[PDB]
Amino acid sequence: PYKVIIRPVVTEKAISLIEKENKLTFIVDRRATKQDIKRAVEEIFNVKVEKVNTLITPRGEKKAYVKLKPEYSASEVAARLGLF
Amino acid sequence: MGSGTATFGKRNSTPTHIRCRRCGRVSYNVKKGYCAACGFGRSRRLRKYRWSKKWKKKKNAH
Amino acid sequence: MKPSEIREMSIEEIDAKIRELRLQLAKERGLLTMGTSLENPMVIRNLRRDIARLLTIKKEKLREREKGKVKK
Amino acid sequence: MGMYKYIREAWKSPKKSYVGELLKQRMIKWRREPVVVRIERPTRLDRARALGYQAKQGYVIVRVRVRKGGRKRPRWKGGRKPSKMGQVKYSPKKSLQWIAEEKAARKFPNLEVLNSYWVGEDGMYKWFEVIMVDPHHPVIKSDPKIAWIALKHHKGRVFRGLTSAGKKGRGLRNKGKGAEKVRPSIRANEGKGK
Amino acid sequence: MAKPSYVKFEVPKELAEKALQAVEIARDTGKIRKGTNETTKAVERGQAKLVIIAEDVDPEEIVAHLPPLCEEKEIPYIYVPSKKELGAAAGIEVAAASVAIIEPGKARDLVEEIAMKVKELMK
RNA sequence: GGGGACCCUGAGUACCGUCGGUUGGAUAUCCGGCGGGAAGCUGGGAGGCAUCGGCUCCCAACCCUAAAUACGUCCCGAGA
RNA sequence: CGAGGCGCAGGCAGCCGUCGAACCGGGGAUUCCCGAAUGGGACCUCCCGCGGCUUAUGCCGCACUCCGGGGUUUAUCCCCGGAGGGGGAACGCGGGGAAUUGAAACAUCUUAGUACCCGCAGGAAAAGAAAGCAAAAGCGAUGCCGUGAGUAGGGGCGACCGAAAACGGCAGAGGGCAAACUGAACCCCGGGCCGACGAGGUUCGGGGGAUGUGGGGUUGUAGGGCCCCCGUAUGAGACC
Repeated sequence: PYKVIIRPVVTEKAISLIEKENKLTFIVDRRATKQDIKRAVEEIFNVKVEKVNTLITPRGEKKAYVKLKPEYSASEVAARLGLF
Repeated sequence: MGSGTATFGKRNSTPTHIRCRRCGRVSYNVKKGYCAACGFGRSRRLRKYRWSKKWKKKKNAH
Repeated sequence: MKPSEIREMSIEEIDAKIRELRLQLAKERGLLTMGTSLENPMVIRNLRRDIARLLTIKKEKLREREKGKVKK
Repeated sequence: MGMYKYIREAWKSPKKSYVGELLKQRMIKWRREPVVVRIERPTRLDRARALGYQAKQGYVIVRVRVRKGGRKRPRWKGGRKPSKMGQVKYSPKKSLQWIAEEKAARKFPNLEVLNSYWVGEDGMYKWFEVIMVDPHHPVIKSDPKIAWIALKHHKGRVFRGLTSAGKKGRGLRNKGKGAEKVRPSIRANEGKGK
Repeated sequence: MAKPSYVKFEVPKELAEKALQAVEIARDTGKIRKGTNETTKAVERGQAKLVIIAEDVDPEEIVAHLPPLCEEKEIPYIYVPSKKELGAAAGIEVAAASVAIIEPGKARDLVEEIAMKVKELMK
């Protein structure tokens, strides 16, 4: 009922989270909570979220590190959005 | 206190004054819980005076 | 985008089209941050306005409907 | 003739006419009682009606206890010229009757002072009963004999003074001689009037 | 019993029931005045045979005058502990501090008795 | 409209006495405080000392009041 | 209004608009957090007790303090209704209240009820229909302006201080209680009928109300009560 996801960031750091760690990075709502980030992801990419870690940046935005279950890989999601 | 001002001054380090929840100026003294500028914490009212201070910014704004 | 096309939709269809619009907005902004290769300021500006429109049209309808019943 | 006049006149001398036993009996109860007490019902009804009293919903009477004697002036932060130095003979411009209306009005702020009267006094205190009515309830609004207070304008009347004690205190009681400097307002002449 | 100042004497409970019972017969048959002031006129006018007086009344002032006023007027008066009962006896929904029976009817023998009983209780 | 008691007709008030505040207010301002304290229109107050008489006026102690009069936030018009 | 726009802001790029934009008016949607900030505290964040609802997350409604009415072990403990607070450009009204200075010193006096401080209201306030005025003659609310008059008057009778009545004007408006005499005839809330679903009138369940709702009446008394005689609710507005 609210905008959840601001956008993907893609960087050299993003490739390290995606490849080794199986985790995806998002810029998300600046008033977030974990409970919400996990379920929202779960529905939208159609995936299983193991875990969410959050940090609110000194850029006035909040960055969310969402860990996927190693069945739903970071790489397949990553390709769809922020790459063609 | 008098001279030897350099030798003295290691406090200020500690802060007692901020951007205020109510006004936004630099005076919400964390220790008292009082804003010097606005008067928040102290009063339901905004600080305003005949001299003034508060008024002057407002007129200036107009 | 015209307000009319939006009104012809049902309330259920409006929800599903919002999710789709926002996800498209999310996807473009990721493309922009990566570095623009699309060069349309359009997509983000129009989607932002489009998203507003579906939601306003929608809230207003439910409000109308609810009032209709009460009278009748 | 009739019942009201007898009571009112009997209260006039509170020393005679069986008032004295009552005055003494109630006064122990009252010295005990807190400085502000809400009462559902009136005391000198006879006196209250003449001021304006009705018993419809939202009309209260309240006893305010106020100290005897004048003011006692604040201590100095500077120096003073010999006339201004004095502190022990200082007496207020506002009446003690007036001071009670305002006390009552601070305590209940959504209710407004119609009028007030004196319920008697001891060596340390005076009691005044203040008649308030609420100026927000439809109940008052409909009736046109008390509808005046209801208007938005009328709140805050007690401080400005428009009540009997407020008017008497202001020195608007004549329109002739001695009313040559209080016209039409005290501060229409900058504070001259009293 | 309770209520002082103008209450000189205690009316027993049995007297009070008889008085309250005469008051109900009195409204139906005869005439009655309900309320402090009417009772006041009724005594001044000379219309009233018996005035009845509630004990709990607060402030006392409303009430205070009626026993010595009544003494001059030759009207006998008798005391009721509760007001609500008195208003009720009078035939009304609310209480009354004072009521006056202005000329009874079929009560006349009872009221004359109540009147003698009170003088016999205390002059 | 006139016929009898005319309707009773506002209390700590009016007024007096003691201390201030204030005012131009003088003995003759107004307001408070402290003490005392009326009258039932068969009455009361007022006309710049007190009191008594005449004379003339007017009803305090309950309440409200448009409009004409203040301002410059705002708009417009104006400039030895 | 209507044929370009995309604020200040002339760029690059792209976009939108006759299913009529930008723009202008009126109305409506969304309107974070803090703030009188009201559930509690805070360094603009955080926690929490109920109740509604979706399977859950999600989401919706609530508990500071008066008044008005209930609920009940009447624990004064909780529920429904209405309100308060704070702000505001100056002005206004009511309270608290200086000194430098002047008097070539200075204490009374002066500054001055000024500066400054508290309470509070509105779009104007206040005052306001005489317990007035007092050229004794003549007037019939009150502001305000001119004037009276730098007059009377006050004051180390020094310095200074300082009206009003009246006049000419302006704008104009008069009304309500308490009581006498009546005494529940009454008011508030909800529902219906009758009526253009309105005004009004009627009825039905509660609450307020004799410590008196309501009717009468108000400078001056009209006999106020009770009478009479004649027009006599005849007659005719005036108001919504």
